[PDB]
This record gives sequence, C-alpha cells and structure tokens, in this order.
Amino acid sequence: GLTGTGVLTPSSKRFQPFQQFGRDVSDFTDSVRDPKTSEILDISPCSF
Amino acid sequence: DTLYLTQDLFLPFYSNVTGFHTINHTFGNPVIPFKDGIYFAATEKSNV
Repeated sequence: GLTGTGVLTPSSKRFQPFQQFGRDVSDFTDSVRDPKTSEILDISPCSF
Repeated sequence: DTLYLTQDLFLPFYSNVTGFHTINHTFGNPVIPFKDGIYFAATEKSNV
C-alpha cells in the first residue's frame, strides 16, 4: 500500500523474517522489501 | 541506530515479581487476577 516516488537500489540488511518496512532515522521509509522477497533501499529523492 | 521511544504496556524495570517456587513437595496454582497484562517466566529443564 506504500506509494511514493524515487530510485530503487539493493540492500545491506540483517533484515528480519517477519518484518517489512524501514523508517530509517526519523520515520522515513528509505528501505523496503518486495512482496516477492527483494529487499531494496528506497531513496525517494530522485534529485532536487 | 535510532533512539526511538514508545509508550506502551510494559514491564517496569526492577519490579516486584511474585515468584512461586514449586518443588517436589510444593504445588503452586491459585487463581490470579489478570490486571493489564502479565509478564511470565517458566524456567524449566526440557520446557515442561
């Protein structure tokens, strides 16, 4: 359900099996996993 | 590397626990009130 806009790139995880979202430093998404198990860093600033 | 609070139903640190030492001549099972969630420990040998 998480919309957004940016740039996708692979991860550096010790990710948990039950877990999904990433909210990095101050509730800011930054890191996700696919519905089909691809854990990706999500940098929404394309650029500005 | 967050420093993230939350306010939630918690076990307080350093708190009084009504430990019930049951041994080979002591059975311990009264009726106990729930009272907003219980913390529980079952130390066992092969998790009985």
